[PDB]
Order: sequence, then C-alpha cells, then structure tokens
Amino acid sequence: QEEVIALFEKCRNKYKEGQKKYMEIDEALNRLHNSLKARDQNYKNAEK
Amino acid sequence: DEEIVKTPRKLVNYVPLKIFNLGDSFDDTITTTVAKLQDLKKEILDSPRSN
Repeated sequence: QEEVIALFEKCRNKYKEGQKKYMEIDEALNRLHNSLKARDQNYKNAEK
Repeated sequence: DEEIVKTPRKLVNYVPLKIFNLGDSFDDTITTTVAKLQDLKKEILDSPRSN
C-alpha cells in the first residue's frame, strides 16, 4: 500500500506538471498564431 | 516444589518492569506512518483530480 500510494503521488505530480506544460505550450501556440496572422497582414501591406 | 521451602525474597523486591503487556507483534510506528499517509491521501482526494 505504501508503494501504491507513492505511485499515486508521483502520478499526480506528473499529471500536474504535464498540465502545466500543456497550458504553457497551448498559450505559446495561440500567441504565435495571432502574431503570425498580424505579421502576415503587416507584410502584405508593406509589400503592396 | 522448589527446594524444601519457599525461595528467599527481598523485603521489597518490587521490580515493576511490565513495559509490554502481551500484544507486541505488529509495530505501531509503521502503521502510524500508514495512517498519516491515509489522512494525507484523503486530503488529496479532497483536491480536484482529472477534468
């Protein structure tokens, strides 16, 4: 039972760190998407 | 019985001892850590999981 409860502790820690990474990557991806759209519009205007 | 009469004894000869009275076997500290882990995992169960 001690091994299994320690297994759950490490499982929950890995779960929380995975969600932290997932939020970080999703936030970065959304910011990059919006920035890319803005940069595309800016480049099209400048080229024209 | 022993020898011919009762064995000599000191006038007080208390010697309380009796540190343990039966039981023994399973230790209490290991299961104390077990119970602490039990309440800790219950507190974790209170915290949200999944979703």
